[PDB]
Amino acid sequence: GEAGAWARIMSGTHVQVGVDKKHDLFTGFTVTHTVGAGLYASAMFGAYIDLIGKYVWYAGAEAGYREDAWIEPQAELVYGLIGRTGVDVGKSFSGKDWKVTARAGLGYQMLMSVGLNAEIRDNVRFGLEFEKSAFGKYNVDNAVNANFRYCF
Amino acid sequence: DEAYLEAAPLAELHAPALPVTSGDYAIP
Amino acid sequence: TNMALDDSALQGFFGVDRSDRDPQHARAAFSKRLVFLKDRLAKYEYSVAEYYTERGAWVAVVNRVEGMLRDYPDTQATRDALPAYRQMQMNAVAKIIAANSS
Amino acid sequence: LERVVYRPDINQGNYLTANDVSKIRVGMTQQQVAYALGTPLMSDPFGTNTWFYVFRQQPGHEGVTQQTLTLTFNSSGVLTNIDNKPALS
Amino acid sequence: VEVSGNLAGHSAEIEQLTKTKVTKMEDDIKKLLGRYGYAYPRVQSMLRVNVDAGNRFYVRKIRFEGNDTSKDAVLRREMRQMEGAWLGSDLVDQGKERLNRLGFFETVDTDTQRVPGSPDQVDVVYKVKERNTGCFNFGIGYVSFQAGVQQDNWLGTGYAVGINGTKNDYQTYAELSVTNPYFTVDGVSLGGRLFYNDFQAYTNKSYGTDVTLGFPINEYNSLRAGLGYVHNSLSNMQPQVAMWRYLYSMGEHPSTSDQDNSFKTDDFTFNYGWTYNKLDTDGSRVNLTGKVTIPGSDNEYYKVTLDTATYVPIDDDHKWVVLGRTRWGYGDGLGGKEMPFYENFYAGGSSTVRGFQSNTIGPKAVYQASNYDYECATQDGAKDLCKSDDAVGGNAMAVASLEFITPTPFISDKYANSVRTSFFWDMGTVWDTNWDSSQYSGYPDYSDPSNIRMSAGIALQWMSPLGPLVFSYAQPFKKYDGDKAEQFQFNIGKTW
Repeated sequence: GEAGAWARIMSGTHVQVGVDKKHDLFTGFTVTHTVGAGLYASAMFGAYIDLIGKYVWYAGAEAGYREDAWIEPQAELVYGLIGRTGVDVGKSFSGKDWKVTARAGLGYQMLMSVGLNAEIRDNVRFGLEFEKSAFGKYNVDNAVNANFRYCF
Repeated sequence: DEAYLEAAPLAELHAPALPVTSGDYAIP
Repeated sequence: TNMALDDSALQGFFGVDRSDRDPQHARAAFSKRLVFLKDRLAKYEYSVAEYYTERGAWVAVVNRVEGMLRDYPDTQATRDALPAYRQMQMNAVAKIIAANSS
Repeated sequence: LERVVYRPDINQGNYLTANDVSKIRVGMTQQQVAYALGTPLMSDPFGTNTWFYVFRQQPGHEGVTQQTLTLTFNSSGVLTNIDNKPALS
Repeated sequence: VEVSGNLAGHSAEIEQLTKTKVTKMEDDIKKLLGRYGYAYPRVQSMLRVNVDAGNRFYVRKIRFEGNDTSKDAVLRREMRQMEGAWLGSDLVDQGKERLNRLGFFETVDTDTQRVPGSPDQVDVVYKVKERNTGCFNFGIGYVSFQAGVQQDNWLGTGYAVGINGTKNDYQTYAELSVTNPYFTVDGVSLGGRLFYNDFQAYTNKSYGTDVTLGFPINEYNSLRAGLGYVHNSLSNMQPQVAMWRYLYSMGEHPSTSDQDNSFKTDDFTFNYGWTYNKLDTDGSRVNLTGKVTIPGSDNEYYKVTLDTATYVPIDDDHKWVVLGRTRWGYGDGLGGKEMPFYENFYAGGSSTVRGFQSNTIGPKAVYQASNYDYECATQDGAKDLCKSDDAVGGNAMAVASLEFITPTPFISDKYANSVRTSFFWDMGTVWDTNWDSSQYSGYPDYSDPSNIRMSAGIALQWMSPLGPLVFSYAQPFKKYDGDKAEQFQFNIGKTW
């Protein structure tokens, strides 16, 4: 649909509820109880800009700039002053029975992250997230998250 | 794939010393 | 021949029949290739007969059975289709049952 | 147990009424009878020129009532005889 | 009105129903006659009405199109028009509706066909399209794992199957539930489940089984009951007044503040219930259930429950309808026993009184190791009389609410067909049995039902494909004993 809403639980706890709309242009906002809030929007510039800013105590904003594969340098402004500065990469694949998005990036506060978002033309769906970090303001040793869905 | 390989014989039942029959789905 | 409509990955894997699924596609498939279809269709008609036999609509069953006897004289169903209706006094039938016993 | 379980109505066979059966006569032809009564539902599996009619009703959670009609025809399709079973035995 | 033509023996009913209204009457006449074999009567009018009833028609065969997946026997289960019988259109529309009710499809359609071999013979044709029977949900995360499989119609064979396997450190559990809705040809259903569960710190281990048989008694209501049992071994739980009363009444006397304790039983019960089904913002549902122990059980107890809801239109234009809900029930032990702790219930939250916190309603905990917190209940911390704020549930409860639904296309919506906004008011109470107000006098009487918590506010009713998003806000009106409130509550069902 052109518009919708979601909620998410974030913990190593903050609870986010938000709403967005598809207009490339996509916009939305969130309110997160720890009460904070923030706004985001992204659009094509095959480069894109994704502008996200919030106060939730975290305070700051991220931005960057990105044709079946891409490199998207990103940086953020942090108030009171360590954040993620780095370059994300990824590649899109498709076929008659499926679509896959491969995401990854590297940066520093050392930060590395990967993930996979894939769907099959049938009932099967896959996804994976993982983050690793060291030597900055936070350190992630293992954040493996992976799942799939099947329907008959 | 091999189920059809049963090839059971298509033997007809004989009449007792006559049921109604038709000619549809004939074997040529 | 479009036999793809008489199977599926799941129905195939577990070794089960597809004879009690919509048979119209197999009829279209009809166009010793016809022996399989002869019995796949007769099983359908038989299964319907059994459903109504248990439910008790045996008159419709009798008409379906006569359809099977007329149109498919050489299938296994011809024996399988022989019987709920026998609760009613009928001028029996017995001659064909005995003549083709085996 | 079964005798107190809910059951939908069972309706089998063709409709019968005295208004039509009392009008059937020997010498009446199959076309006339078929018009008066309607298309037969049962016939002889071996082609004997005879018609059978059955009117069976069993209301849900009740017993069954059934009436039958037997029509004997000659080789020309002209009724030669007739019988009837108003109730089951 | 003058009535003439080739009239049926039911013409008395034509006069009775008759005596755009004329067109409707004609259609009502055709509807009537369609129950007596007249598939295609024709009525003209001038009032004079000329009815040509026509002949009586019979159905030669009934066949289905489009089902390449499920058994033929399943679709024929909900027909009322029989083969080799006179046609009745209501018997076909009821069949279509019952199929729509069960929902084993993507699409459903029906038609009526003429038999080319004779003008008075017809066929009835149903056509379906089908969708997924259910899903497999799998997921693991950094370390816990949960997965399960459920289908409403196993391989299109008529069975409902659900598998739940959850693996974790603090708790692991599983459930398997299988039901055959058609054990017998008349539609008698039979099924049951096996389960295992546990809890890690208190600690618990449990498992059991339950098999229930049920059957319809009329068109829309049904009765169910069956038998089962559970083994439950509870240990390493902090001894407390609710627990001291429960265990002591049974002869179980653990040492005060001795948390390293245990008690286990094999409890065999009989489960039953009955459901009312008034289907439709209208209709109503009534679920009356309960269970009792049997002589072979280690514990002896009973529980009774009720869960009902009814739509009651207020305005004659259906612009204001109130949906009432009632929850009620209680239980206790037999023969001097009390209700086991794990069979005791809580109340509170967005499902009960929307102004109060989840699982907050009712009595609070009253009272081994220490690493210093809660010192008065322990043996190594402090030895004193504890008066905690932690709810322990109760033995009996009642909850009620009224939801007031009006259209709002002139305030915030255009369609009012997806997520509705409604006003509600609610109330509910939980209390204990066998509470001794004399040993504990500086504490509330926890057997007094009059300490009724109530609230009111606005809730959303989601029907949208977006999912089961549950949001409500309500303010509490009454407090009695440190009642912990939460005016704004929400969650998501994570399904649809």
